[PDB]
Amino acid sequence: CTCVPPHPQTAFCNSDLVIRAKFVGTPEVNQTTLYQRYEIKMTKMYKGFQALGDAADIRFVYTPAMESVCGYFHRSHNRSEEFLIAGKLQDGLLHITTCSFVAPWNSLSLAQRRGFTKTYTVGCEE
Repeated sequence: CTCVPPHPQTAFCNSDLVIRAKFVGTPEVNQTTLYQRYEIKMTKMYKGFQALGDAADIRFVYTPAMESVCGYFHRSHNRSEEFLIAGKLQDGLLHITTCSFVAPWNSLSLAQRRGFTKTYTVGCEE
């Protein structure tokens, strides 16, 4: 599972939901899910509008709870730390993996900060 950061063209466009957020909840691990969930202070959505049923259709992240899977090892207790999330939806719930484009906005380019805010949903092609 542990792959290398995949082209944002691919991550932006291939993914069916991308948004910047803060983590403000703990991961719920069912014994009989195969997946888990994390809660997050969703700041703004970049990709998902068509899924933006109401306004906020992405406030938790659903990854598989497997061993060889790429869930989402989240190491951040800061509820004021923003983030970047590339991920498609599953019957409603968001899905992500450590081999999906997912990292600190704050680590992004100012241009690719705008790009994701305006430019990478139609011109995702990094």
